[PDB]
Amino acid sequence: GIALGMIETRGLVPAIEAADAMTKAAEVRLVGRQFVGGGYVTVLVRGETGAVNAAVRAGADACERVGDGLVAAHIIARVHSEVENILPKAPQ
Amino acid sequence: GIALGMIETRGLVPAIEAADAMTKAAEVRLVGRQFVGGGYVTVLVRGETGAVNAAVRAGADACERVGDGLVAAHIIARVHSEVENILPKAPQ
Amino acid sequence: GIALGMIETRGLVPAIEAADAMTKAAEVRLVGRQFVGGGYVTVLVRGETGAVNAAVRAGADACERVGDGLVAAHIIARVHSEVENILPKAPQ
Amino acid sequence: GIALGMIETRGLVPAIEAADAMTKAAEVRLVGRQFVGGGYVTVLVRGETGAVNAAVRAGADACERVGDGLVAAHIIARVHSEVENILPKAPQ
Amino acid sequence: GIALGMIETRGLVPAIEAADAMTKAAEVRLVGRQFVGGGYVTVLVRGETGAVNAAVRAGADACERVGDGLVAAHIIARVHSEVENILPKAPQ
Amino acid sequence: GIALGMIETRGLVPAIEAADAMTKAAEVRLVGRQFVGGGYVTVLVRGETGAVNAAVRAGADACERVGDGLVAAHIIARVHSEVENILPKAPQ
Amino acid sequence: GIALGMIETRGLVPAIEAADAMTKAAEVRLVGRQFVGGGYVTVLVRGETGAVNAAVRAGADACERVGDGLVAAHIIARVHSEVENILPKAPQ
Amino acid sequence: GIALGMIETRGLVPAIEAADAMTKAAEVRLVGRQFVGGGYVTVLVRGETGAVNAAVRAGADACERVGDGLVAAHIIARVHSEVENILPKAPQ
Amino acid sequence: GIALGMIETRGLVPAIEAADAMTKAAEVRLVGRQFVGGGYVTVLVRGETGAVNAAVRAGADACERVGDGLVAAHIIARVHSEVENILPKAPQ
Amino acid sequence: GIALGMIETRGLVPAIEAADAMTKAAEVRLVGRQFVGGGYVTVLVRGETGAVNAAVRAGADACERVGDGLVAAHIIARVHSEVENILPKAPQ
Amino acid sequence: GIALGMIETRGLVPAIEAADAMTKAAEVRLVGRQFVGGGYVTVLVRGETGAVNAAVRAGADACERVGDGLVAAHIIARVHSEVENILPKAPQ
Amino acid sequence: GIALGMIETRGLVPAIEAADAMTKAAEVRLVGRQFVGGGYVTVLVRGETGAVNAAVRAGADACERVGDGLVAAHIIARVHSEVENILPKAPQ
Amino acid sequence: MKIMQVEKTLVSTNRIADMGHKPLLVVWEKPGAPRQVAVDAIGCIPGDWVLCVGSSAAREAAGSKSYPSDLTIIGIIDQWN
Amino acid sequence: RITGNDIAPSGRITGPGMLATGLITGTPEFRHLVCAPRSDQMDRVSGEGKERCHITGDDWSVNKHITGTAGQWASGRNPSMRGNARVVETSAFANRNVPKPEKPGSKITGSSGNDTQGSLITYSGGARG
Amino acid sequence: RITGPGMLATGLITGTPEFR
Repeated sequence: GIALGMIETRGLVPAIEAADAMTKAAEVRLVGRQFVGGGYVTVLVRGETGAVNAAVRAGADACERVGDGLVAAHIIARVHSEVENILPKAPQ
Repeated sequence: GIALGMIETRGLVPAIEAADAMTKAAEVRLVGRQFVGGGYVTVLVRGETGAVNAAVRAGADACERVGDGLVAAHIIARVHSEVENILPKAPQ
Repeated sequence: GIALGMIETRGLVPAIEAADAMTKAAEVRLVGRQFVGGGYVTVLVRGETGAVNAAVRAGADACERVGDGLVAAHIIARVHSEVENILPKAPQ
Repeated sequence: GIALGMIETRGLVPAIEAADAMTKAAEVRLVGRQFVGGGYVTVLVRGETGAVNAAVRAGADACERVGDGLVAAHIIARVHSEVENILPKAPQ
Repeated sequence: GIALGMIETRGLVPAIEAADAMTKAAEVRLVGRQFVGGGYVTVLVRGETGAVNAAVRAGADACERVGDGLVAAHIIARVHSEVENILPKAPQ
Repeated sequence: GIALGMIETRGLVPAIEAADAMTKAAEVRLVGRQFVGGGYVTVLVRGETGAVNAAVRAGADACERVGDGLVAAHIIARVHSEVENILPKAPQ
Repeated sequence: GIALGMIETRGLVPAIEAADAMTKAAEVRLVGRQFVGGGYVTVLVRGETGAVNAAVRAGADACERVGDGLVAAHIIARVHSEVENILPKAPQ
Repeated sequence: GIALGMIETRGLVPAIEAADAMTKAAEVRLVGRQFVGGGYVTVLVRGETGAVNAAVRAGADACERVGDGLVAAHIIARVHSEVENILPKAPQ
Repeated sequence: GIALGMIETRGLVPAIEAADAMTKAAEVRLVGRQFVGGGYVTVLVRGETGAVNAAVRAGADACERVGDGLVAAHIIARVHSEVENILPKAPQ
Repeated sequence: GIALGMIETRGLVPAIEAADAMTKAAEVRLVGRQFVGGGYVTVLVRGETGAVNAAVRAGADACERVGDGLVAAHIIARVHSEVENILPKAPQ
Repeated sequence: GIALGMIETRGLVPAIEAADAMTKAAEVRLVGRQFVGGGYVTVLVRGETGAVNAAVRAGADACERVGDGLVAAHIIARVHSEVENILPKAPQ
Repeated sequence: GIALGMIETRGLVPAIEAADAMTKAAEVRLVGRQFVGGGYVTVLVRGETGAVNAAVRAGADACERVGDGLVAAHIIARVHSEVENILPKAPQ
Repeated sequence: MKIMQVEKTLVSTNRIADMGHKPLLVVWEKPGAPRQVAVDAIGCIPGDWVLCVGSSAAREAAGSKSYPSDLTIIGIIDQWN
Repeated sequence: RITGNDIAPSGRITGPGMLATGLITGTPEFRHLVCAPRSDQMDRVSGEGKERCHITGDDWSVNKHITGTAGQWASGRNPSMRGNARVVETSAFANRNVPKPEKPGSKITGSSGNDTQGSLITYSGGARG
Repeated sequence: RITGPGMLATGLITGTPEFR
């Protein structure tokens, strides 16, 4: 899909809860989990616009109080083709 | 079992204490320890939902006062297949 | 374009909004995203001085309320040859 | 499309207007109409996430003023393999 | 013969009066009488749009006073192929 | 005879009394008894117009105070061939 | 005996208490139990008029405080032949 | 056994709680579960008079606070031979 | 596992939402959905006691405010063999 | 019968008084006498539930003032199949 | 099932009640009843962690007021292989 | 290891907690469990001095509040060759 | 009033709104006679002899004194021809 | 009072145990209009984007926490300056209440279909027709 | 009242409460 969902969290227990509630909710594919350093983990899902909005609204409510917490929940429905270069395609 | 229990702690000594506590307390398998960054270390232990609750409660109490302490104790009774790729399969 | 616009942000969710906001706002090319470490992620764009300026203002405004925020927004109208070697270049 | 849209109504006239508006608004296949009992009739549609969001909204607006009315309008973006067996496959 | 008229009523006695007023009023074919449950009985008719309008308008006035009265009188002039599948084809 | 006399009641005890009164009061055939749901039970009679008028009148006064009472008492002297199909042709 | 005694109740537990109380109270035969829907259950007994009068009075007093209670108690000493076709001949 | 124990409950979830408690408390046999309609479900158990007094008490307490609750609880130490024909012999 | 979990709801939409949340949250198999009548639908899951405790907690919270809501949520960790004949083994 | 009666007493003298009173006062069979250690004896009986209740009530009355006394008098109307392994089948 | 639940009580009347309650409450297997001496009887029941938490709580509530009462009620979710040599395999 | 770690406990349940805590906390080997009589149950371990010390402290703390409690917790760093005859060589 | 037999129903979607929702029926004194339309107060099946009232009486028989009707089917004749 | 390993629900540990406390029964602890009035609402996006109906479940709505495609993100991108108020409009609708001279009156006699209650027909010169 | 073996040991017996 073209939409991007991002759930930054302070810790990987909050990020794992977020990825579980984002994937389970809608047909969004978990394209990456990034250790941004400093303790910030960003779980990135890519799917159709509605699926990403439904998924990112579930992940956020789920990880809001897991561990340290949620830092950011952001949706970008189409992303400049140049930004697609700096976005993960499959999770490590 | 397919349930997931994760304990996040600030430091590796608290996390090793938590992992030993969890595996000894109930029938769970240590599947990995991840260095998140910023001094966060997450110990992941799979197993049956009831077994994974006992382990995460036993391991949460063990690391509560070891070192910097406990950031998160969390249980996910079923894990979506998408989040399996991000989770560590065996401990390294 | 030789002007460089750079937006440092605390996290990658704040940085993908700004890379997306800078690229959409003006004729700048996203040369790279660099993880400084400590939670710092820097998105660097390259364009004519007038285009880098609109893009940096747009990126600075967008990411300021996404996640932890904006650390620095800066424009260098002419970048010296020696600094080009320390600057990300390819749209990798 | 795997999403489920469901409109529960009091009566069958509201349900058939709900099912017409839902099928009329988007490319969603009407998979069932269920006489729940108590005078409740749940018409179930299935389609791509966005189609089911556009469909359910049209059906809810269409049936609220038809007959006794609407009890519920719900979307499930991905339904578990288990809930497929309690879901009608093609309508009766 | 592609238009649908429906008159839901609380009880069979108002609905039989509605179906008698509808079939006599215009050239429509009572395609079904459906016990929805909870005491709702829906007489559905299928004929050209003017005929269906006359039948449902006359049937609605006829059943308003009989018994517990009318719940709904509806005309769906064009019926989506999908909604046709949840519709009675002959009265039984 | 072609006339129909339908007495709906909230229960089977009122309907059996209504049927007894209708059949005894005039020469009508108890073509059917139907359980609509919600407690509604309609006893339908068929005979010549005068016979049906007398029968429905007797049934109504008879069942008004029997049990939860009368919902409707209706006479249609000539029922359409089309509504003949939704009417029971023999009691069970 | 050709009289009909009928006790409608709101539930089968009130109706079975009424059936037991009726057969034991007087010389009456339990011809049927019918689920009318809406929670209504009718127990039809048949014997001599005085027997039925005594049974219906005994079954009413017995079932009034069992569960939701009694809706109707009714006796029909002679039943028109037509009403016999809607009456239950044997309890099963 | 000769005794009957009937726990009528509003909803099936309270009825399965009542059934589990009775059959566990004393030596009784679930002989039927009846959907009386209108949300009424009656669980009938046949056993020895002492066994059916102990099962009904257990079931009534258990199902009281489960779901909508308990409509009635009743023991008929012996049922007239005629009420045996309206009684369920084995559960469906 | 032989544990039972049962979420009764007013309508099919609340129950289908409850079955999605129950199945996704924990390792439970959906053994049946039963229309109890009177507007009530039961959704029954069977799993190990910890998985069924987690499933009925997830379903109850998700369907509480979907449609008319949740009548009951109940766990029976072991069911008497007798109650197994009144439980649905596989769903439709 | 499957019901179990158990009278525990301090000493075998109270136990034999109670054992004789239980088997002389009801149709129960002495299935065993177990020395529990510590100056406790248990006399276990088995019969229909009313018989066991009368037997245990009679024995508890007989031994309350015989010797050291009665510690417990308990009735378990149906014992689980697993408890039947730890229960004596015949005395000596 | 490798979790161990164990209820010590003063007497075999308090212990048999506890064994019955524990085994009835969850899928646990009574592995032994031991006469510890001094009038103490330990009923040990194996099973999955969730089932042993249900069963031990049921046993404790059940035997608390039977006879002398409950000495202890303990759960061990996993037991070292060494301690498995001092634990009963099946009841003797 | 010739050190011995003895934890005497009132009851077997305080003694099985002690054995579990002891064997889990050190390289000790449960050598036996004794029912001393009167209630006392002595769990004995054999290991090195530091291992035995760690195991006994853990066991005492663990079983102190389980049931009646801990009678004694003793460590004998080297046991005389004569005492070996009175010590269990393997758990029987 | 005139004894007339219903032949067929009549539908006019573009009808004055003052004719309400009342049904219209093509009555005739005998077959092959001038066809007329009557607002059906008493529901009537095609082929049945009916009785129809004309000026003023029809307006009140089918709704109110203002109802636009100069012919209304006042009843169905129990036995005719 | 039950010693040993605890599987009882807590707030320090997070996950499925916390959900639905006080709704569920059978637990070891227990045992031992959809659409807002149409007149009141004025949806931002009409049609299939209408948010008037409370559509429960996994819908495409975004809550407080979500930041993204709309709002400051779409409105900030391009600079803009609004410099004037709406100026009076010249349209048929606006001219509905234009000051008009007094209606022509008809003093003609003799049958001429001289209706005075209808719409203002005019004849050459502005007379009443 | 109803005399019999059920009358005996009113407050001592525990377990299997019967119908009120």
